[PDB]
Amino acid sequence: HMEAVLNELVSVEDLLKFEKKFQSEKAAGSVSKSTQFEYAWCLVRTRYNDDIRKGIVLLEELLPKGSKEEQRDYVFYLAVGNYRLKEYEKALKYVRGLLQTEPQNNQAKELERLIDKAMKKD
Repeated sequence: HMEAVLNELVSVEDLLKFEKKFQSEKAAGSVSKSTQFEYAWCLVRTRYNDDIRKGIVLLEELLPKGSKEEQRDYVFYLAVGNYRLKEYEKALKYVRGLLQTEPQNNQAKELERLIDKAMKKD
C-alpha cells in the first residue's frame, strides 16, 4: 500500500515536470524526441484515460522518427498504454511483434502474461 502511495505521488510529480518541459520546448521550437518520449512515458502511467490516450498518440508520432532501438521501446510503451486502457488486442499485437524482434525481452513477455491473465480474470 505504501509502495503504491509512493508510486502515485511520484507519477504526478513526473507528469507535471515533463508536461512543463514538453510545453516549454514546444513554444520555443521543435520538441526533442527525448522530451516527447519522457512526457509520453509519464502520460501512459497517469490515472486519467485522456492522458494515457495522449501518451499513446505522442509515442505513435515518435515511431517513424526513432532509431531501431528507440522504436522497440516505443512499441513496448504503446503496449503498456493500450493495456491500461483495456485495449487488450492492440496491446497484444504490439507485444507479440516486439517478441519477434526482441526474443530475450522478458519484460515484454511478462507484459503479455499480464494481459492474458487480465483477460481471464477480469
